[PDB]
Amino acid sequence: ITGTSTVGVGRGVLGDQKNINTTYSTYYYLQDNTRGNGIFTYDAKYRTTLPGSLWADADNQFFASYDAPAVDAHYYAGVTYDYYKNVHNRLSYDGNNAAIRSSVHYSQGYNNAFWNGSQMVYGDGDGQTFIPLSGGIDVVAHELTHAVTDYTAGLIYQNESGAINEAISDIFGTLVEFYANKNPDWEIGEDVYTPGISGDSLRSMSDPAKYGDPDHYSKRYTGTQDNGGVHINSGIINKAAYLISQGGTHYGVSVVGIGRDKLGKIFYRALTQYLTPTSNFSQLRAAAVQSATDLYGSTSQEVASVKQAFDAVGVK
Ligand SMILES: N[C@@H](CCCC[NH3+])C(=O)O
Ligand SMILES: [Ca+2]
Ligand SMILES: [Ca+2]
Ligand SMILES: [Ca+2]
Ligand SMILES: [Ca+2]
Ligand SMILES: [Zn+2]
Repeated sequence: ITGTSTVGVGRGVLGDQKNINTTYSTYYYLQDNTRGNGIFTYDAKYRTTLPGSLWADADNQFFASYDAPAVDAHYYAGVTYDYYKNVHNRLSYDGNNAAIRSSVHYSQGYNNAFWNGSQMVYGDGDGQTFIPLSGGIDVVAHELTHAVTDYTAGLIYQNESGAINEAISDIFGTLVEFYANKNPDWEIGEDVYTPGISGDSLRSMSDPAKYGDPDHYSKRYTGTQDNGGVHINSGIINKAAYLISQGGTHYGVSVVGIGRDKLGKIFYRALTQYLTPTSNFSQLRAAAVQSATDLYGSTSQEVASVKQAFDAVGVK
């Protein structure tokens, strides 16, 4: 809507207070005019029809329990926008400041979040497996990164290419979590997963096998569930990314870590310059090697550590 930009305040899913950019026109809308062509957050009102209604609030204060998922979806969309702008010089997910739209309160008891090709969609969870998914910055950044991927490499959501797609979203979801310095870790979804159980998460990049996901190519899933294991076999790439960043010895192969910043620069370059819709793990290796070569030189430590990491997870 057309109106005057302002700043509201609310509480997110985890009970934390934050300021959010809003727009005033009779109501205060969750419409952030300060980032690209806008960040818009919608109420899906527990239905599956999208996007729903642009979130309208009478007083610019968002402390109602119903408000919490919208505050975080709106806020963390902004953070993710900031990350891509400031770190990678990318304007929104299409590189041309496309409006970012999110809908919360999608369906009833819905334990997922997704980028549907036009917008982000967040369920509220069933209260036991998940709480509202937008409360996880790595979730929001995971989904918004699918938008980046779909606009750039275009990795299809099947088989190894889909696992790369999912891994990229976990990687950048984690890099955004670190960028926001909000209890950062190499776990995915810990903030909104199983409120009854502390210390777990949906996926682990540091040790994917913690939750039965593969951490070596020899353990990759070859069946047809999950579009050929796109959320399963991502663990192989997540581990490699984790090793590039943090280093370590994995199945007897030692990796000198080069840090998060360089991991992000390498994978962003691989994503936007070298990967294609049907890239597989081996091509991801080549793309990451070439990106590190581009940025740091063929004889650099960075290239060596990328090689070592993929060697460690069995991706030749
Ligand atoms: N986003 C992943 C994991 C979430 C599972 C929620 N039931 C998937 O769709 O499989
Ligand atoms: Ca209000
Ligand atoms: Ca965390
Ligand atoms: Ca995390
Ligand atoms: Ca938990
Ligand atoms: Zn995903």
